[PDB]
Amino acid sequence: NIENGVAHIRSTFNNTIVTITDEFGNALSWSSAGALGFKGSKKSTPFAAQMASETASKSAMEHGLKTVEVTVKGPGPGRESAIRALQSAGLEVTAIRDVTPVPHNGCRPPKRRR
Amino acid sequence: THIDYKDTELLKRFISERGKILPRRVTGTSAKYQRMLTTAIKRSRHMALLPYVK
Amino acid sequence: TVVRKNESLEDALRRFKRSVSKSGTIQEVRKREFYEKPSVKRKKKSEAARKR
Amino acid sequence: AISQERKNEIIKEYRVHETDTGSPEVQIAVLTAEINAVNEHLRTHKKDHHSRRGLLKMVGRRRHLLNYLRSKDIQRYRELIKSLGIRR
Amino acid sequence: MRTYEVMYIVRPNIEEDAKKALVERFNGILATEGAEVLEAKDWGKRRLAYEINDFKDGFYNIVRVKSDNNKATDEFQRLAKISDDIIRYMVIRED
RNA sequence: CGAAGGCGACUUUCUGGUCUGUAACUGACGCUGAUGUGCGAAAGCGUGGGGAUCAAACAGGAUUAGAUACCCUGGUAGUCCACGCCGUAAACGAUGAGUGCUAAGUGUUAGGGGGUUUCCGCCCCUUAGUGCUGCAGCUAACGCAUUAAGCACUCCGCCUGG
Repeated sequence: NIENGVAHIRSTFNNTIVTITDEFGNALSWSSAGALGFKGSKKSTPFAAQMASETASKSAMEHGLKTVEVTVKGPGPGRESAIRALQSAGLEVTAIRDVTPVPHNGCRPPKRRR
Repeated sequence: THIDYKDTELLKRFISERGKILPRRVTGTSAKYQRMLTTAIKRSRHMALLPYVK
Repeated sequence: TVVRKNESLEDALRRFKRSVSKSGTIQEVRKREFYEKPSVKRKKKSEAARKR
Repeated sequence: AISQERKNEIIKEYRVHETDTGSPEVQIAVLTAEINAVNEHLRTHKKDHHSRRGLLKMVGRRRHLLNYLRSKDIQRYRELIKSLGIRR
Repeated sequence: MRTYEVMYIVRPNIEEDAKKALVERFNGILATEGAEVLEAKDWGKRRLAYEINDFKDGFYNIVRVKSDNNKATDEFQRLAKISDDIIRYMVIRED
């Protein structure tokens, strides 16, 4: 089980959740990013993806996987403070992938915020 | 002459390396030179020789 | 899609933020937030480009 | 819309003299069969409205040749009215 | 009169002859019926760039047609999704 | 590119039409354009895919001194498209359409012209244009000045206090 996997996050503008999994997704543990008492304008922190990143990473305890190769699929304030700060656990982050959804003009997008 | 969409070798120096097409301004060609090269790109990109994204 | 190894994480963070920089990926999901009308999408295509 | 050999086919059978392209009769089978082309070709595409005035604006370009056929020589106009089928 | 040059692929886990006997059904479409076919560019091992039919290879097949009718490509266009061996086509024309 | 409303992943079908060049030919075969015929943006009258997203109307939470307002979503037709239109926009280049003539420079789109050549690139003639600066003339001035509101001709239409 150990030494391989994907630290599958999707770092949104609020509540960048972290789900560690394998290289074929099975989600050994995940972490809700509001687990540090972040409720309103608070999960958009560096620290929502610093310690709640390792509230499932340091508390993995199931595979003991060490090579993580974290993957991000969205923009957020805790994005650069997620891939750095999943390695706040010190879990040898190796291969970050910017495989984000880029639709070739996918649908009809919503309205401007006045 | 016209560039076919199988001579990628004199065509891939105009493409973007991570899936897209670089423009004509930074590539240094004319407009008909770009547009007939774009048909070679398009019939390579849409028809799986060049990809869209991976 | 860019793996940064044989180094520390700082230039890897400065690769990931640069791979974000040299991309129509984060700019595209910045482009695709809301709708601009085609009476005003050419205002972006002129005031940024016809002046360049 | 019209191919080169086909106009150069009708100059063999319907010209008034040698090198007589631009004749009144040399844009009648060129006109009305290309109508009959687009009459069936826009029967396929019911919204070929720009190709519709493509042949109608040259109806008058042939009609003004029929108009020019009056004043100079009228026996050529009795000839060319009775040559093919054109009303009025 | 018009020169149609379709570009299909086959399932690339094949041999040389049963590929050719498969496109012999296509030669009955895209080389007969007054086609006067100059060449048959049926390629071998290309790599399929994305995962169509989850394959490890890709065997590109450019076959020319030449008819003033355009039966052959659109016939095998109507055949393609129905059968389970053919995947692509890309016809082209030039004059 | 399209007259205009407009036109955008493409591969193909049927085409429109643009343009250059050689200019072969008919011997002005033209322009306006009342009538008439079309298109006609969006929304609205309705059908079938539509309610995935968006979203009038409606809803919820609080803010705020004030709500359900600026904040937010859920969400109805309407949306998307095809099937009928209505005949309306700042549909404005706020300049009707065809022809002669008077300072320039400057890019750029297509075709023809080349000099060196280039390892496909430098310089330059021309056409049609796409643009940007800029005389004389102009107006009340703005600003226009070869993609005239300058100097002339022809036609239609419109106007003469609010």
